[PDB]
Amino acid sequence: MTYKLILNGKTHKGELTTEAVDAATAEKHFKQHANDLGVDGEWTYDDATKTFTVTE
Ligand SMILES: [Mg+2]
Repeated sequence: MTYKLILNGKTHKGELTTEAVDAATAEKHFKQHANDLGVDGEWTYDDATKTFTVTE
């Protein structure tokens, strides 16, 4: 399924998507992307919209 990440960081803003079998797997994909960008914040997940948010 397609999951989304809302980047709501100090310098990085925007949204990324990933393809994943489940929410836990998507979270791993998004953590890798976030780490790549140096984004380091508070994570939440909403299953109704399959959307993660990371806020710095
Ligand atoms: Mg499970």
